[PDB]
Amino acid sequence: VPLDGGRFATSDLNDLYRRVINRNNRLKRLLDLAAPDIIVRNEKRMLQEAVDALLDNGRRGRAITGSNKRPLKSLADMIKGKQGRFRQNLLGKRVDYSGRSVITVGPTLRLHQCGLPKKMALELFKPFIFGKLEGRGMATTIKAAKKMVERELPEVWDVLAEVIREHPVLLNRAPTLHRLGIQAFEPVLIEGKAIQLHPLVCAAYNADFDGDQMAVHVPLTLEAQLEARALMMSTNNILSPANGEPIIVPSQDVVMGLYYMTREAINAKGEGMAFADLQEVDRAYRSGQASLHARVKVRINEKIKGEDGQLTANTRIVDTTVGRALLFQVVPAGLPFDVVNQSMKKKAISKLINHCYRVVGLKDTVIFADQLMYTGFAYSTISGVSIGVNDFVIPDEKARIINAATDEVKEIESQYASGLVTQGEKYNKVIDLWSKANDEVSKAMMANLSKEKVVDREGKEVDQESFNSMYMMADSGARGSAAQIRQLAGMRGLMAKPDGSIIETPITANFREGLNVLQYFISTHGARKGLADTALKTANSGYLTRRLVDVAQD
Amino acid sequence: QTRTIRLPIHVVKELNVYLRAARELTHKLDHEPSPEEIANLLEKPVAEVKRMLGLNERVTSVDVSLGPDSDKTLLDTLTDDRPTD
Amino acid sequence: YSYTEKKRIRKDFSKLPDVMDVPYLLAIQLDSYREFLQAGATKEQFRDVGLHAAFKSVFPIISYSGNAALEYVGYRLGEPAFDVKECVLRGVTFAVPLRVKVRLIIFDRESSNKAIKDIKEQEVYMGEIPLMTENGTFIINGTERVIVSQLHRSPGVFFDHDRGKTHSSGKLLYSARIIPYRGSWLDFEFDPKDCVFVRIDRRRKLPASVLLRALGYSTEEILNAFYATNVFHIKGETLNLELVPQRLRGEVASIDIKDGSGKVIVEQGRRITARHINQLEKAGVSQLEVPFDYLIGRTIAKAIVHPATGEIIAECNTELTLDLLAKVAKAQVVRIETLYTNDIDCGPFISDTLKIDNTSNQLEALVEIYRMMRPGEPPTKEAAETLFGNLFFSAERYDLSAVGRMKFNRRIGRTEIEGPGVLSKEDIIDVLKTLVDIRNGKGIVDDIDHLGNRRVRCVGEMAENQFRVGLVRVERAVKERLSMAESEGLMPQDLINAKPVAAAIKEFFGSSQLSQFMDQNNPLSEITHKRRVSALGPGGLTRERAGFEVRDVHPTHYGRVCPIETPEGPNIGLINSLATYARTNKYGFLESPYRVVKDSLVTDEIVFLSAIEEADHVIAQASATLNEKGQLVDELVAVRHLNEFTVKAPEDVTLMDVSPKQVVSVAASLIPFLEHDDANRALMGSNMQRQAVPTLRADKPLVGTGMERNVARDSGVCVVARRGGVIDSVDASRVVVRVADDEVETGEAGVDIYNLTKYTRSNQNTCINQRPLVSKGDVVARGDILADGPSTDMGELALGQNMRVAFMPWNGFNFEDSICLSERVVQEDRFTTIHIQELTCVARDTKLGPEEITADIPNVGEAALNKLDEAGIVYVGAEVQAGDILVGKVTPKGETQLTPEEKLLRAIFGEKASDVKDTSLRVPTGTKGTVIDVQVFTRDGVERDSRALSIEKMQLDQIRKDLNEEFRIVEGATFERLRAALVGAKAADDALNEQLEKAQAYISDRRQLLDDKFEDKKRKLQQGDDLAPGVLKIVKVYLAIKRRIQPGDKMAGRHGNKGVVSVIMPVEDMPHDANGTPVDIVLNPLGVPSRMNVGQILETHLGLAAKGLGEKINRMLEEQRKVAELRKFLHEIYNEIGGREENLDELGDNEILALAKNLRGGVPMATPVFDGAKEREIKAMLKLADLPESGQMRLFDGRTGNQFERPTTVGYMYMLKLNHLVDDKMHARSTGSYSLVTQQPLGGKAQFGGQRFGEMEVWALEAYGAAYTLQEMLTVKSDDVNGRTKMYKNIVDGDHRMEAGMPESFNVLIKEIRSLGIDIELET
Amino acid sequence: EAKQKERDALAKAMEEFLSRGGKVQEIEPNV
Ligand SMILES: [Mg+2]
Repeated sequence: VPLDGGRFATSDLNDLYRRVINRNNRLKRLLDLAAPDIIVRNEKRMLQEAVDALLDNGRRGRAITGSNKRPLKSLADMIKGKQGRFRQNLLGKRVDYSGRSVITVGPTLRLHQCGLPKKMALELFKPFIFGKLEGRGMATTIKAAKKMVERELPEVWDVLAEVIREHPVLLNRAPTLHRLGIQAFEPVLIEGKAIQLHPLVCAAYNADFDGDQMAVHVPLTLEAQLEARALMMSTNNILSPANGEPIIVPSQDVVMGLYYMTREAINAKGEGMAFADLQEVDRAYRSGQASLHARVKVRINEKIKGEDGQLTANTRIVDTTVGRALLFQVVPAGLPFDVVNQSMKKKAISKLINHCYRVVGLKDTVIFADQLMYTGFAYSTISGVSIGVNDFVIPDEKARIINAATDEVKEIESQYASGLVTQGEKYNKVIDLWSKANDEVSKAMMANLSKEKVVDREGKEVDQESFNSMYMMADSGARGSAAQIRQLAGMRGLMAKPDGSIIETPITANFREGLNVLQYFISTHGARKGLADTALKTANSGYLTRRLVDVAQD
Repeated sequence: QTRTIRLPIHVVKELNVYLRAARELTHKLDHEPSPEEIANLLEKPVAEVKRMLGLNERVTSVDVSLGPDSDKTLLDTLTDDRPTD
Repeated sequence: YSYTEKKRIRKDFSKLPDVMDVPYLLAIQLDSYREFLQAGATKEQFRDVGLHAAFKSVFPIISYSGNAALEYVGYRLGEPAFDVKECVLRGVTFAVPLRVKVRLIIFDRESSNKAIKDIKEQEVYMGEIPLMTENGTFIINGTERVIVSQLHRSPGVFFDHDRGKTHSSGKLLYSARIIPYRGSWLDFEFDPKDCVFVRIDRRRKLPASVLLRALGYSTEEILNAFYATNVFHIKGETLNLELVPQRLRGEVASIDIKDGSGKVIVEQGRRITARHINQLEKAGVSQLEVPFDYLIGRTIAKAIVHPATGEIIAECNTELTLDLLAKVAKAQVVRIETLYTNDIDCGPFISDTLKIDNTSNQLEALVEIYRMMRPGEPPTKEAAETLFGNLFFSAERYDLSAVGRMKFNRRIGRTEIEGPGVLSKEDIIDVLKTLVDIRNGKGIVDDIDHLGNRRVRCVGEMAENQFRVGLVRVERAVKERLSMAESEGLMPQDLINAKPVAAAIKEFFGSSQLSQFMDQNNPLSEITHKRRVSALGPGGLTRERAGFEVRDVHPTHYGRVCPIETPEGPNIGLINSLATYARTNKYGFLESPYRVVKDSLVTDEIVFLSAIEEADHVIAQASATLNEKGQLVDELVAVRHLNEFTVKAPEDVTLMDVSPKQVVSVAASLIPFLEHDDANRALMGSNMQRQAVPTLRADKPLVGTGMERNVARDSGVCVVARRGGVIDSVDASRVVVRVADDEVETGEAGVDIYNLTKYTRSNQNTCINQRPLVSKGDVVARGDILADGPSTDMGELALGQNMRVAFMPWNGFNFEDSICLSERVVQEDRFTTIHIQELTCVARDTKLGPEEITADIPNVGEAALNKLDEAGIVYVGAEVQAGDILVGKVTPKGETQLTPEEKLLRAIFGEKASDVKDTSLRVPTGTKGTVIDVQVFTRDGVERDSRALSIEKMQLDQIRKDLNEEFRIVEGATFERLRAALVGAKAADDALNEQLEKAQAYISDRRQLLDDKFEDKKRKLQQGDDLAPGVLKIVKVYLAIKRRIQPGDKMAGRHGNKGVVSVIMPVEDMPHDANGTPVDIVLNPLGVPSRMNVGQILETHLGLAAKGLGEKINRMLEEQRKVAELRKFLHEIYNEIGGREENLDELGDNEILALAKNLRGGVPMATPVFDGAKEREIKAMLKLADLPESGQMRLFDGRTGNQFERPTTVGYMYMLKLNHLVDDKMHARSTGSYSLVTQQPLGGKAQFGGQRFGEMEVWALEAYGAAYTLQEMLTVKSDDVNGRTKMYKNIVDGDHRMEAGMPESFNVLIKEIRSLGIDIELET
Repeated sequence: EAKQKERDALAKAMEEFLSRGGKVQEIEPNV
């Protein structure tokens, strides 16, 4: 193929074929003149090396081309050099009808549908518009229909939405480590330049909103549209393939609004009254005369599905909170009221969806998962939970443990100056003192953070669960665990060195009181070693899943 | 047999004296060999030296990739001239 | 006090005063180039360490069988032709002439001073020096490129262990490979079988017996030197063993020793305990009785030869048997050599490798060492000696530095300070005896990961070795040509050759890994890029060879590099940023200054400590309380002596830190409240702050650090005043200032022309401009700021714009990290940046016809040529859309061979058959803007159009109108001084006549400097720039696109909280407080308990108090208050809780209102890195600004209208805008072009790019029950010829037939297999 | 060290020709 400026481009495989013909013709000419046997062996040895360099190269021949130093890739070297001794089908293949863009969370979308920009839908469904304009009668030929989609007329958007109504498109992230990485969704024409994704489905993709890109795919054959709706739909893969736990679980933002809704309080506004049904609880709450969580008593008409094909009706007068009665409206008529009487934590709600899908079905579970997310985001905005400097309650007895441990370590150093204790004994007798002192700090913090509430109701003093913003984001399991709260309230502990040994000097200060200069340099050892193993974890785990699928492929 | 395109004998001898004249003029002027500079020294028109010096294309390989990392060769960067879409 | 300080004053919260200011940040790049270029002209004999030292090693030459020599006095550096602003406009590289002087010395090689001729003449311009600017960068072909510092290992010997799982051994000696400053390295690795096998960098393993024989020593003496520490003699009772108490310690004694004049030592069958070692040392005996049956397991050391029989009765490495002792007893052997080696000793390993390949003589090692040097070549006694002796004596490229000799001798122990450069026979036996000592357990391995084993290079040292290679080759051709030809007929101009010098220095600056592109997307990114120490490069370790030994921080990096400033991704830990106070030493090691402290008083002088000089003294921390007396008042202080952080006493301290900000880098010190954030978010906060984009309006950060002024001042982007004086006239294009009478010369006192740069294109397609911030008639001192650059506000670094930020989950829009913006951030045009994208067109020359820029285009209309001119260039300022014609470029062609179907349409509509194809330049889809300027380029001997005449006319009118206006300023400045001679008051006499003629001559002389420059500038416009062969004319345009913020962009702060904006909610939906101020950004409070970044809440609380104080002054200023009411309230802010502030210095009514009008939108605070404000100093600010104490106020809902039943944390938080917009990542395609061999979609059509469907997505589709889906994305959608065309017709018809087809990835594999002689067929 | 010492001895040798009588040839500027 020529290039710019009249310069050609010859492949290296053609050079090997031309070298053989230059020597094969000389063999026929030399053998037609009664040449001596000494000169015939010189030509036959050159023909052997020419054919040897044509099949493979780099082993013993290593032919060097002109104006360069790299060896020429032969035919057998082309198969080895094809994506590293692999085939073109087993490697990455460029496909059509695709596109990548930045993802964006959308709380106004259903579980089976997603978002799609208007400019992307015109390029992906381009062959589908030409078929609809000719069948309708607006476009006569296919050439006139091309100028209608590029002119952005007012009649091309009405015909475009006709093929987007029922057309499951595929979505996938860059790293695919499980089957839930490729799910089919129903695209909805939205305005913008981003893919509007569902908040609940983000747990399966394991992707956060920080600049991630997800590619799209449009199936053309109707045979592929049926197997993408019945198998690849987001409503079908509601259970993880690993275990029986569902993969569509309310995330940290949804579980925060549901935990505050189902809570117990000692004294509240509107406590002690009764209601006729669930319709009276919603009216009394939105009127501003009843609190969100108050000890009341209501009578509900619950239905139990213990008998197959029969739905009995029973009336029970239970005494629960105000918010717990509002959450039962979302729960269908196949589950009792005891499943919503708890605090509705993260692990306590993952077993409710697994139980709802097992005793009701799939059609009523997808609608229940969407209404649970709608009532989780609406009640999370009403309660303006915020983290501040007063939420990090530092225990007043924390300074007593540090000052006591500072006097015990000085006694060990005063003994080591004489020599009655060896170096190996004093090292283990001081590294366990700080480990034992870390438990007393965490025990004194959890006892103060949980009881950080003082209320009164016709009495002097009454204790209950604390309503702190930090405790709600840790007990509910939304984000973080109990091991991360110890770094903010209490001391961090003994930051071990990446060499294999633990550093004796601990970090007494926390994140609120501020770290020192030498105390912050020690924290850079464990933080830099954690990032070095994270980038290497994608190569070792990716290599483990690459050998198991090759033996378990048949 | 050196070049990939066989050139006739009556035209390849004209390029032998052009390369030797450009070799002496390279170190004599202490600069890059210009296409119009050799035309004035050898008493030749500018249109004749442009085609003769431009005949040597010096074609390079295609499978050899450029850069420090060999992620893709030149085979995956070329396109056709006819209608392929 | 500076003039810019009086305008805006930041309140500092530093509790301790700084005894040393921040030095120049770019001092590592400027000081490294002044030694290589040597632009300073002195009157004395300067040393000029650098290129001048390497140039002195060229003239002295030695020629075999001849006499030739040269003498070089020095070099001369010329002035550059193109300026700093013209070299970036046109295509040229900023260079400078380098003329040297070489004197040829011809001799007769007769060892006499007779018939010697010398000619002195200046040589040709040997290459061109880059001559970089004062900003630390050099322009190469119109682009700014910088060179990062290289980090390589120090020259010396290093011993390691390399404890890996592949060796399957707990103790295994690693390779004791030495690394010289230049040349090859010797890889000497100890074999796991107690053997030594040396190797080369590109050769196989060689035995130790072959390497020891090449040095000149015998194999028997070398094997007996490290072994045979005991001798045996036949005296007394036919045997006498040397009694050593160390050998018998812990070993059983099966031989009775009855010697000792009746004093027995041990008995037969008794174990030697701690009691038997006391009876042997108290007597001091050395001989004992040993039976002949005990020597059956011992072996000999060397070949025992007797002088009686003349033959070797016992060869080396043989056991002493019974029959062998009978021959040695009758031969009268004097001394028996037995290598006393046991399990308790170290054990000699030279005997196990001495029998390798039968290398018992020096002749066998010569023929074996030549096989690895030359492959397949014939072995010769002369060629093998030259190759073996090239690394020992004939060191051609085995030179070592002066510090490498003392470093290698310090590990093995040597009294000599400096020795020979190359390795000698005595200097090579120490590394062999030091490896066996570390193998037994005596001593420890070397420290390679510490700072004492690594050396930081520079730009001057990297360019010196690249210039010496290009110069050592040019002298080889001049030496051989001078002896072949005559000396009288030859000239030094024709003998020298500047081609290998200019070629080796130009291709090095463009094909090197260290000479990467300089990013100008942020002024902070410009400083942190030059202040980088890279490890990989020309000679360093790659990302795989490094492993994990260098990806970990070490305590030796305290105050030298940054542990929290490292880019995460494919290469983490390899490259690292330099510290703030880090200063390079003379040898190149990183040295950080400390404060020496004594037990009497703290000293004021500052000393610089090296890396290896820190293990002797103890260094304390700057966070120590003082009793205002100069002593350590604290009872304990955290110090470090053996590179370990621990506690020590304040009585033996010797060193102390200067400032706590000497550990972090420049990109990490600007983060407020860094002590409250985790190191994981501090590593990510320095990367997002570096990728900021300058917005349209520069908003100062209310919560700063104080180092923001030191980043924008030392940079070469702001207009810094060189001299002081009064500003004459302020204009948007340029600014002029006067020169004071104190710091002025005799003639031409007031001369200061500062040309402000306009909107030009940077290296990241971002806009850059300078706006004047001074007024006419202002007193400007030396070192002030006259104009601010991109993302700078009044000399302060202002990357992003701050706004009201609330922390609450708002309807799930802030799900994980998303941002919920408001409509007030888009209507006010806050995050709307300006991008400058350029487009260049070329004019190729083909044999079918030359390409020219014409006006007529085939198959176009009037609307396409409406915005075009009569020459083919788009007008300046014409609004172009996606798909318009910018430059008219036509390409002639022949032999079209049109089809009869197309010929029928050419006659109906009356379209003429144009034989020239239209290949004009067009803008891509989605890129629309306004052309700011058009730059054209022409060649010599080519005709120009009417468009190029208007460009040279505007350049000639601008260079003439400005030079005529600047001459009027100097003309008026000379008459005002001459008019000051009115002491006589005529309205002595000889003095005023000379001054009048001198003032008239100065005006006439100044005109000659402009006339010669105007004619020189006119020549630059009439000449054609040098371009690549094959381009007739290059016309490039510049578009200006304003990319406003839209849902999809990436926004983040300074604490490492990335976020993609979701939607733009209206003003009525944003939560508002009781006053009615709707918030703009609604973050997510769930990131605080998960990610340990508390600085987000501390900055939000200070941001609310900073705006509360600024709003109080705005209300007080508009209330028509007096002067005593404003200065009293300002004094209650700067001096309320702490900080160093000075008052009672501003003016009464001028400077007070000038400072109140600048703080009416918020009082900026300065919170240091580790010396920041405590919780009391922050809570006390909320009480003064009439704000809640806890900082959490309940807000009203915007949509429902009710009140939230929980306090919400509000305030102002600084936010940034990253260059990850959706306009450069969103793309889609259905059909396009394909390749030739493999029918796969690719780019080139300027439409979009297809994504790769890797194997990871193949296993996912197979996990489901998908069969036709995966078969479609492999055969129909790609790799097909007939399947794709037939499928496209099925979509238009309406029925999906789904033809089978055949993949093209398998049809190519069949043709490649059948061509290899192996058959393949389809049986079906 | 060794290279600078070689020209230093030649510089002292060339200076000896100035005393015994000798003038180094001077050439005008090049092209
Ligand atoms: Mg992500």
